[PDB]
Amino acid sequence: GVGKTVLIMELINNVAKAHGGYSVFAGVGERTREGNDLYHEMIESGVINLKDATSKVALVYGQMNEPPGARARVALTGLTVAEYFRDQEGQDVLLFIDNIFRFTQAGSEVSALLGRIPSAVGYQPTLATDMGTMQERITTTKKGSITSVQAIYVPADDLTD
Amino acid sequence: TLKDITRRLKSIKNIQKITKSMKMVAAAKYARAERELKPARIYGLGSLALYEKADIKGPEDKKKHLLIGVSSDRGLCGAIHSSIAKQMKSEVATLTAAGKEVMLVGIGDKIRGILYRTHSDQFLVAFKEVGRKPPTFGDASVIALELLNSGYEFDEGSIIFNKFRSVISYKTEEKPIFSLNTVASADSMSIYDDIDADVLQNYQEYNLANIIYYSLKESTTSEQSARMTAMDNASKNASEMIDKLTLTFNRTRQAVITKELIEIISGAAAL
Ligand SMILES: Nc1ncnc2c1ncn2[C@@H]1O[C@H](COP(=O)(O)OP(=O)(O)O)[C@@H](O)[C@H]1O
Ligand SMILES: [Mg+2]
Repeated sequence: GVGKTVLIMELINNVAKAHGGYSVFAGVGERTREGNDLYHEMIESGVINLKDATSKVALVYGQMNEPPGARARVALTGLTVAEYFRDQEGQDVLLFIDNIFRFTQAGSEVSALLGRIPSAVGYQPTLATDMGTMQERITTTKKGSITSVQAIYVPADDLTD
Repeated sequence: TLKDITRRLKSIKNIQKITKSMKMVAAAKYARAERELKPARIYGLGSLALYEKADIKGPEDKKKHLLIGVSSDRGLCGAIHSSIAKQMKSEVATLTAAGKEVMLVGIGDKIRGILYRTHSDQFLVAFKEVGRKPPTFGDASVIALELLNSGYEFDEGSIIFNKFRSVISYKTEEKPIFSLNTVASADSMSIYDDIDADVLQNYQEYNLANIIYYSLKESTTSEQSARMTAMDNASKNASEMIDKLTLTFNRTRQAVITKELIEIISGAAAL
């Protein structure tokens, strides 16, 4: 309730419209209502063209009513799209990941039954390094760039979670 | 909850720091206050020496009245303003009940604030920015001027202040102020010479100024002391709460560690 998605919407408007580098939006376990509203607001703002494709944003959506594995891998799907647009296209890509804590908590939910002793709070033993293998693919190589705007859910406004 | 207790602890800690600093500065001011009070006390009592040695009984017939109340513009001193308030309002009630109209001056923003919605209809003038700086004679000259330029020539009057007894106790005193008419009528004044309307007028005006000055000095002192002891009490109580909340914080953090450990253990035992 602090304004993360409206902030990422302002950023989408301004940046993704003022950019020529094939942005990508990965919806990691977020509300279907907000995803539909974002889709329909991108369409009418010309960023997505249903006819004579000149669109400049690719959307990936794994939403809340999906199992934990889907919400854990949808960020990697968005990563893979942006990684194509950087590796084999030379472009400077934008990657709006919203929300990444859903990726982490989906990791928690997979570890729950994956047969592994839980770490602190309740997350997996494999949180830091798995989120790290994910977050290290987001970088500027000599081939291209991927600047990533990541909205991150802080449970109970803790910031020490 | 650990974070709730953490926030409340930090709040009470900085509050205790604030009250300790206020106690320190209030004692620092009270030093100079009680330094200046004694010569001013000799002075302001030598002024009243005549109305003592003459036994001016006071007007038993006259109708109107003027009531001055000495306080400051800063609360958080104790029951100072409350004491002046209660005595002033009780006295006004008993004088208006006895058929004697009274109008009231308030030296200090606090007394005007706490008595304005009470007796606004019976109110002459108020003064502010008294209490921050050590009161001087200029204060009294100004207040007396605007007491005289008021045109309200009172039958009689009473100033109410907090007589400084010492560092711990103050007494709400009510000093009398006579008018030209009955100080002239007082047979006791027939022993003094060369007196007529003019010289008694000058003397009464100047004694009004003197008694206001002496009362301000008696009230400035007897407020820094009350503030110092009140801030002492505040810091002590804040540290008591800090200790008890720290006990509860340690209790809660131990319980949190236990609960998370039991979670981890019960999760490991299901495999
Ligand atoms: N321009 C605005 N006017 C009024 N409310 C706004 C505006 N922009 C954002 N908000 C409010 O911001 C709040 C946070 O919305 P959202 O972006 O979904 O939060 P978060 O992403 O942090 O969970 C909402 O209550 C929304 O109404
Ligand atoms: Mg959100």
